[PDB]
Amino acid sequence: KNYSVLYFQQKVDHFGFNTVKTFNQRYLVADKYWKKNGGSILFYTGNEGDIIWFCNNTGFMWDVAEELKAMLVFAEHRYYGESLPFGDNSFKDSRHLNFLTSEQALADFAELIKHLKRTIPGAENQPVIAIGGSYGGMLAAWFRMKYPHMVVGALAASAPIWQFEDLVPCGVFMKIVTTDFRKSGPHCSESIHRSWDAINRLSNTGSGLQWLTGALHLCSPLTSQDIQHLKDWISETWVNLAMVDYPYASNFLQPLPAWPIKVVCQYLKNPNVSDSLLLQNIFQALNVYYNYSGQVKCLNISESLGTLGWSYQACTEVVMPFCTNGVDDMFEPHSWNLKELSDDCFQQWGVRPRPSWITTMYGGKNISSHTNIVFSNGELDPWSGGGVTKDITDTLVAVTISEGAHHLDLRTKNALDPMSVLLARSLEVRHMKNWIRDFYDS
Amino acid sequence: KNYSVLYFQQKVDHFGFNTVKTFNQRYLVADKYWKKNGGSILFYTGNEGDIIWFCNNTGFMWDVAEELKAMLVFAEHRYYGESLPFGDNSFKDSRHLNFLTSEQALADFAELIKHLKRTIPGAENQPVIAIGGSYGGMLAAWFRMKYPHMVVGALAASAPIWQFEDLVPCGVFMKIVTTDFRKSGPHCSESIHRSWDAINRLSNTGSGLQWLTGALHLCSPLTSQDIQHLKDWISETWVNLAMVDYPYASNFLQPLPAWPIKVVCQYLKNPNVSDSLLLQNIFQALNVYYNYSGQVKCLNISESLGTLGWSYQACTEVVMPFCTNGVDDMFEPHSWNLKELSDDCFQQWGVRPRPSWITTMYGGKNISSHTNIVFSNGELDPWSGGGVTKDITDTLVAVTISEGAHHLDLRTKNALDPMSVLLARSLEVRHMKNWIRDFYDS
Ligand SMILES: *[C@@H]1O[C@H](CO)[C@@H](O[C@@H]2O[C@H](CO)[C@@H](O)[C@H](O)[C@H]2NC(C)=O)[C@H](O)[C@H]1NC(C)=O
Ligand SMILES: *[C@@H]1O[C@H](CO)[C@@H](O[C@@H]2O[C@H](CO)[C@@H](O)[C@H](O)[C@H]2NC(C)=O)[C@H](O)[C@H]1NC(C)=O
Ligand SMILES: *[C@@H]1O[C@H](CO)[C@@H](O)[C@H](O)[C@H]1NC(C)=O
Ligand SMILES: *[C@@H]1O[C@H](CO)[C@@H](O)[C@H](O)[C@H]1NC(C)=O
Ligand SMILES: *[C@@H]1O[C@H](CO)[C@@H](O)[C@H](O)[C@H]1NC(C)=O
Ligand SMILES: *[C@@H]1O[C@H](CO)[C@@H](O)[C@H](O)[C@H]1NC(C)=O
Ligand SMILES: *[C@@H]1O[C@H](CO)[C@@H](O)[C@H](O)[C@H]1NC(C)=O
Ligand SMILES: *[C@@H]1O[C@H](CO)[C@@H](O)[C@H](O)[C@H]1NC(C)=O
Ligand SMILES: *[C@@H]1O[C@H](CO)[C@@H](O)[C@H](O)[C@H]1NC(C)=O
Ligand SMILES: *[C@@H]1O[C@H](CO)[C@@H](O)[C@H](O)[C@H]1NC(C)=O
Repeated sequence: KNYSVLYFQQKVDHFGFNTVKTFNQRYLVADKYWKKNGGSILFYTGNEGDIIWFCNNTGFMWDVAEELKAMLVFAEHRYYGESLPFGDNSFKDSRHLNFLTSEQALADFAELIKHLKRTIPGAENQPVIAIGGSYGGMLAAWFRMKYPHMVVGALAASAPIWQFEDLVPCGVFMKIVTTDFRKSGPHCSESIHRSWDAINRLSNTGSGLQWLTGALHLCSPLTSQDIQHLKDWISETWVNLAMVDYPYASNFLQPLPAWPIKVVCQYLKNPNVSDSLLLQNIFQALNVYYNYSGQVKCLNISESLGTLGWSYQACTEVVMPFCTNGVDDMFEPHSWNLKELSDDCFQQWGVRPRPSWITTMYGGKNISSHTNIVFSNGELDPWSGGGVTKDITDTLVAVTISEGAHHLDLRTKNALDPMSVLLARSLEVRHMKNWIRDFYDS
Repeated sequence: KNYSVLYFQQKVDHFGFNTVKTFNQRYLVADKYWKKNGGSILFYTGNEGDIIWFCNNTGFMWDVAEELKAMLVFAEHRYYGESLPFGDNSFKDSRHLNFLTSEQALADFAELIKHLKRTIPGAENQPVIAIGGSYGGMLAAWFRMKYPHMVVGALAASAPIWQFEDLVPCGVFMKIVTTDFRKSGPHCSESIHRSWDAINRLSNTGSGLQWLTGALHLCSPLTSQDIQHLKDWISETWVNLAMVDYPYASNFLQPLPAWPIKVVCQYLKNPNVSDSLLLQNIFQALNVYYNYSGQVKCLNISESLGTLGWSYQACTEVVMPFCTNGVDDMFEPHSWNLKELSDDCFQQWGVRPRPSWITTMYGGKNISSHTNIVFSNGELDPWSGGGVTKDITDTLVAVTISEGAHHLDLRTKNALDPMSVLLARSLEVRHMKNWIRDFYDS
């Protein structure tokens, strides 16, 4: 429904006394259904984008507001949306971006909760539950781990809190992406697997380069220096699809039908095919993701401040090891190269990744002492490879959604939602209301 | 006995990527009694001074090493001893002192534990227990709260983790100091209480100012501009004595006998006294603290890098509210003035205190979710006013030492140790071995 757009003055640096500069962090408040009379606060720990986007898309929060008689708070992450510490200069240099860390964001969330309990009459002694998806989920989980005095519990939806170092294998994500295509149709993964070598052949002559350009209906003519970028963009497509493999039609990044992988896997399916015919089928598949509603005239393989911030973060703290092997996946082999990644990070930002940091700060797998965190994960979501899929304790629990892609549980109810989601969404509220009840009884 | 002096390269900034500068943090290792064969690591979270000083004085650690078959680690706090990030320049400006926070110190401790488990063969899968006294105690407790993946538990000895904001009354510390003198002899507190007004009278004339100088055997002649400093120094004496009111003779800051308050309270005791005679008795009392072994010719009321660092910290994060009222204490009234304190901090360092910070970071009183922390406190220790004196849970436990001044429990055994200490020191090991056992059985 409707909310109020609010601003709160925040220190730029919570970890140092030298800078005294402030900035306004944007946040949203939805108060209908909230009962001052023994209710609760559902706090979304904002991630890598505009807070309105997360507000507009986390349906489960609005869907569960009345039942939990809650106030909804959506807190924007510093350096995203309108919550820029140095305004336009925020991405200027390594000096200006120094304050973009997960610790600074968690510290903003504590200051903001402090402010709401102080400001809103009735809030002062109410329980607050942290909710988040993807990095927002990692943030929500870490917020209960470090600030248990601020939040009673956390719902960490598709939060890959273990996608680091040697915790999980670098192959897993792409292995799951492959599994999605294989289980979505006969000879689908096999078709994609064979496609790379076929693109490589055609990349050899200028005539083949011209043919490829037309077959794929590209905007610009392919040169031989473009071939690695072309394959990267196609790989990026299959990846995207695995995260958006929803039980119903959707318009998140692109207009897409129900079970989009099943729809693309229809164009592949025939094994007895020529390399020329195989790439025509590949196009048809690309066409469903990029042009499902006649949206484009040609496919442009080339492709902002939200990606800039994420890039900085991926270059500093959030260093997730990724690789493909062509054996456990349908992709060409690519190893995880920390050294190479480090040098590109220094070139763009003038900073170097700390690949062990997150593990030293947030604990890695060693988190048994914590309580009240429900980790939900979809079976289709490649991100589940780096998440928690089995219960750590009676209070640190895992919830799997078979037929669930990237955090389906946080979406607005559809009709097409399998039992696995509704059943999980209910287990979520079950746990949330057990945290509120336990808080009020102490 | 004997230890090894070691150094470990540490990042200057753990909370930012802009600075890449490093420094060597000093640490000590005692390995006799340590069994690679299912033992433990007793880690002292270094506080506001030289690590050797803490090593030389935390007897309980060496006394319990064999029983817990442990390696002793003494980690120096950044900006103290030889662990200076910018060497001689470390205290230069507000820019250079930016990195002196409790979070940075806790982050150094995590990096150092990581290094020992990586470096020392056998350490890798052993349990580590954080030990600390005073601020070291606050640090040890906070280290289990934030890094439970690094330490199994903590022994927080005389750690005033609640000496902030409105958590406790600003009067408490000085109320306890008063109680120590009152219970240590008839008319002792009454004598000190009356002394202030008597010093004020004599401060009026130059003849009285001269008399006072001789009666107190001062080094420099008292002027009227010195009177507030004189009273401050005498107040500082009674304070010191309450923290060092030990059951046996000691030479920590000054050569002192057993129960030094009882010894000073002998010189007061007579109520039926003149103001002139009262100040002669006050001197006799000052004489036991400053000259018990003929150490000085005169008492110098005027009085370093360890105080500088502590001053910075007390000006930034560790902002503990203090006051005297003359009703619940034996002192002249002085209110807690945050505004005044803030301006003096800006004048000396160019920084302003954040009086609510520690509470937002470490949780204040709201710490029930944490586990395995034993808070010991002495009954005489004025610092116990801001500490934990009753059990929060079965695992967050309080231990009181009647006849115990400032962290008596951490000292080397004497013979003169009351049952209350030995009984508490044993309950400490009881809990410590329950954390090691539980770790090994999982
Ligand atoms: C995107 O989808 C639409 C419709 O499927 C395509 O638009 C067609 O354009 C062709 C040639 O330019 C015309 O003959 C027709 O007007 C369109 N067909 C239909 C059925 O509407 C468009 O070319 C698609 N594919 C790509 C790669 O852009
Ligand atoms: C500190 O203690 C000693 C001993 O109690 C004092 O030294 C005395 O000095 C006086 C005068 O200067 C001499 O007559 C004697 O040599 C000392 N007496 C004894 C018993 O040794 C000293 O003055 C004390 N008090 C102060 C305030 O300094
Ligand atoms: C949010 O959705 C509303 C309508 O539901 C729309 O006006 C707006 O464009 C959306 N904003 C974002 C950032 O998605
Ligand atoms: C591929 O070819 C062979 C024989 O020509 C056949 O046995 C098999 O069923 C074929 N499959 C498809 C999907 O065409
Ligand atoms: C492709 O997309 C980018 C990104 O906005 C744009 O700047 C570029 O000019 C585009 N070219 C074509 C032919 O679509
Ligand atoms: C942390 O967990 C891991 C694997 O989950 C285990 O092997 C390890 O030894 C645990 N704890 C410590 C303190 O080393
Ligand atoms: C530590 O004690 C030893 C002897 O036990 C001594 O040589 C040294 O002066 C002491 N150092 C400190 C800093 O107290
Ligand atoms: C103080 O004086 C009175 C009478 O002169 C007496 O009752 C009381 O015991 C005295 N106490 C001391 C310690 O001199
Ligand atoms: C008093 O102590 C200080 C601190 O070291 C010193 O600088 C000063 O000159 C001293 N004066 C006397 C008379 O003791
Ligand atoms: C924190 O503890 C205090 C006093 O110890 C209590 O009144 C308070 O409401 C507690 N928790 C919250 C979340 O407000």
